[PDB]
Amino acid sequence: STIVPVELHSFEDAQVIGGAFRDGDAVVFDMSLLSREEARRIVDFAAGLCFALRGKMQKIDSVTFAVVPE
Amino acid sequence: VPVELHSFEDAQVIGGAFRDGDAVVFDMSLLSREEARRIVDFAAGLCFALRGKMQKIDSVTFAVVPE
Amino acid sequence: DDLDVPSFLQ
Amino acid sequence: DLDVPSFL
Ligand SMILES: [Mg+2]
Repeated sequence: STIVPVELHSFEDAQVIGGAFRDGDAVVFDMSLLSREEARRIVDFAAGLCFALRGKMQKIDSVTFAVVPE
Repeated sequence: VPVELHSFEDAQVIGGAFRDGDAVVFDMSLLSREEARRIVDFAAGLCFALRGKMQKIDSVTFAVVPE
Repeated sequence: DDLDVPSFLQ
Repeated sequence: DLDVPSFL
C-alpha cells in the first residue's frame, strides 16, 4: 500500500486519518487550513490512534505529520 | 481503572491500560478546559483505532471501553 | 465540563 | 510548537 494524503478542513476530517490508519495504511496529513487549536486537536487524536495500535508518528514540518502502522 | 488526571501526560495511563484490554474511567476535574479537550481528543483516538466505546458519565468523568 | 464524545464515534 | 507527544 501507499501513503494516504489528507488536506484537513475541520476536526471531523480526523475520521479519514483514523479510517485509513486502522486499515493498515500510512497517512500523511496537512493542517495548513486548520487553526492553531484545531491542529492541536488533530495531533492529540492522531497520537491516540498511534498509541492504541503501537504505530509511529512523525513531524514532517509545522503543518504536516504522518502516522505509520506497526 | 479510575485515573485522576493532573496533566496531558496522564493520557499515557489511559492509553496503556486501554490498549491492554482494560476499561478506563477517568476524572478531569483537575484539568483546565484546554487540557480536558486534549484528553478527550486523545481518548477518542484510542477508541477509534481499536473500535472501542467512549461514553461521558458526568461533566468531568468519561469512560473508554475496549472491544 | 462542556465536552462530549466526538459525534463520529457513534 | 506542535510536536509528537513524548510518550510516543
Ligand atoms: Mg476549516
